[PDB]
Amino acid sequence: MKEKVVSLAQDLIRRPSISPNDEGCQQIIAERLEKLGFQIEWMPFNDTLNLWAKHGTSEPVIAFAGHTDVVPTGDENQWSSPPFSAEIIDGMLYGRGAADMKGSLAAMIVAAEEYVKANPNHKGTIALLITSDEEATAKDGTIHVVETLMARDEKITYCMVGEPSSAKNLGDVVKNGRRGSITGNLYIQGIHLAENPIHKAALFLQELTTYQWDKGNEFFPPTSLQIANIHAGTGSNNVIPAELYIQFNLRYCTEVTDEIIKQKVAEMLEKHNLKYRIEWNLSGKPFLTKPGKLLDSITSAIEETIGITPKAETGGGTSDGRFIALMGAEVVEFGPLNSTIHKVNECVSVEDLGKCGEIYHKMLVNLLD
Amino acid sequence: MKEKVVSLAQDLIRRPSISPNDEGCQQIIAERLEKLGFQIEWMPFNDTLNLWAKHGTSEPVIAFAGHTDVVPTGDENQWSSPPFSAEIIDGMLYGRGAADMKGSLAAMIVAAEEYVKANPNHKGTIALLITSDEEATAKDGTIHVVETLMARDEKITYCMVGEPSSAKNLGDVVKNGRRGSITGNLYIQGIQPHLAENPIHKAALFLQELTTYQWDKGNEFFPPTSLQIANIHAGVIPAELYIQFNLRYCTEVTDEIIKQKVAEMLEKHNLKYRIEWNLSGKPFLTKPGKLLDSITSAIEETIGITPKAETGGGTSDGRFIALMGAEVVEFGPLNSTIHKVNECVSVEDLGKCGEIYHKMLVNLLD
Ligand SMILES: [Zn+2]
Ligand SMILES: [Zn+2]
Repeated sequence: MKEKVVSLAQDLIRRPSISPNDEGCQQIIAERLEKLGFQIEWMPFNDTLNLWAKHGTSEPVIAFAGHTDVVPTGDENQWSSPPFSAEIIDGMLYGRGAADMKGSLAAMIVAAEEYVKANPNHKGTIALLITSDEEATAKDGTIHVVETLMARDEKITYCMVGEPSSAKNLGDVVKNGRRGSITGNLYIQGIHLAENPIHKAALFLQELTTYQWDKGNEFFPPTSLQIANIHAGTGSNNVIPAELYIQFNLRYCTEVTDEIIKQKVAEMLEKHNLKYRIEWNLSGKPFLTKPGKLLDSITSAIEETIGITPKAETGGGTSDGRFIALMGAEVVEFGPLNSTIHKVNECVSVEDLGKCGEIYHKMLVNLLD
Repeated sequence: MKEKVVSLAQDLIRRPSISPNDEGCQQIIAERLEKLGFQIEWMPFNDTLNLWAKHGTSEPVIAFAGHTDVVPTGDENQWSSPPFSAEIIDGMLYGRGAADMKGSLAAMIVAAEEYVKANPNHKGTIALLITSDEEATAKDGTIHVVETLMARDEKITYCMVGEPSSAKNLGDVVKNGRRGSITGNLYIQGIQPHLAENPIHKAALFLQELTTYQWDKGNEFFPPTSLQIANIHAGVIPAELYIQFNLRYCTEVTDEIIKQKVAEMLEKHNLKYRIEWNLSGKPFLTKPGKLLDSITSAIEETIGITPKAETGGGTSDGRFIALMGAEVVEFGPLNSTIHKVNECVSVEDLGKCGEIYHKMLVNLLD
């Protein structure tokens, strides 16, 4: 599997897919999958390309998720190997996206291809969910795919996000949780003395910024809140404003839900007698994948392939996992060393990419058979 | 009086002096006053023209103040007589600024002139302070004149502001006080488990207090000091919270008390901040005495009624002129039709205003 993985990784690295421009990465991938009888669906939105490709006719649905976009290179003259050459030196594959995450994307694709080729009538559904914008504004990427699937009640049961998870040695870390994000765009209307609506708003703001959402848990720090924006008045003096806008964001853990958060904020506003409107913008749900089928399939795949037991951690780097978690899928993340991601001279071990393909493949085996 | 006043009114109304555009109004006025021996001093600033005309040298310095600027007319369609014609229909003079306040400005100028003519060696100083921007920003208008004056230690003893004060009948109301005005521009700095010491939280406590604190509950002559928030804006950056607020304050507090109390509230929450205060006016209250008598008696003499002295209602540069420490009163025509289509004023009332302002001068100086 090494050479297949490496060859696909180089192919992708050679395509300079700075977000959100895919530069034909997904076209190469769809061409190899379609050839093997995967059903291909394109889900573009604005300037972002998204691919949803699947093989199978039943549950469980196992999605491999990743992105073809890469961050900018910076000064290409400060690279020892040109960033889109995909040079291999001393078993190290150099290039922007080598680690984050074209090498592990290639490994997930090759693993999926080999499993399907070997088992044309396999149980469940093996899917790839590939976006061209994880790294930038990312409003039109995985979130678009997930809203499309949800709109038509299509399910994903399990998801492996192939973001580079490993800290010091291949296999040493699997990510098994991420925080959610929700933004409140609050508009307080209508703005004797204690009845002033700016006073009632300030009463609200004081309760909001000292309310204890949770203490967190063993796996997450406590839910945090940011007041991102306060705006009343158009800039004219001696004119009382009609509206007071407050934008706040929570990065939240599994101790609370979007519904608890919405309800607490509604209660607080009612308690302080405020009239208002609010537009809520949910940017993903937290997840925490506990011991079970999904965590065990990837843990055992790593143990049996390279003889290391991963530690399960939450957070660190970024991923689209919280978007996928919006659908109720159970999510984990695994892939190669992340120390060089987003830096000059990004690289990845070619041997590790071969082992990653074996690992992804064995996870499919463990999760279906 | 009447003809003289209504002829000058008409002249002024026919210039469409939307603020800060004087449209030659003050040139007219300066011309006339020049002829009778008034020293003319122009004090333009930016796009605003201001006139400072004095006759005489010594105290008491008595100033008639008002403005040549006028608010916009709307579609000249809806006006039964053209806005800047100044036609007299059925004893009513129609025109934008007929009531606010070219009519009474005309009256004040005529009285000043007639008094100087008749008393060329009079004691004291008769002045006129006129701006082409009272109705808009007005940081370029009367305050600039006053600033200039204070700077040279020039003073005004008494001031009559010709804003239209009468409610139902000419002469029924004189304004003898206004509240002061001060704006604070506040920037709270460093706003970005142990949640209560977060700056945003502390800033919220401060905002709670600022928006409900009771500065005073007025007194016999004023309503209470009010605070209004004008702007609140915030949103790794030099993250500050900007709060702009205004106080309209009575004699129960001063600018220094306001400043000192806001500072205490901030310091109580250990807030890092900077603040710039802009004091535009002080309150004034002219109690019974020489000034208030002179205008009270002037109205009684001319009309046979006695005005009620009131504080507030409409607007004026009075609070701005109170900064000099001048005693200030305001009197003028019926206000009901100001800032509206078909603005007009009684030509009979205009003539009477002239007599009124003229008697007030006589009363004050003799
Ligand atoms: Zn990535
Ligand atoms: Zn006026």
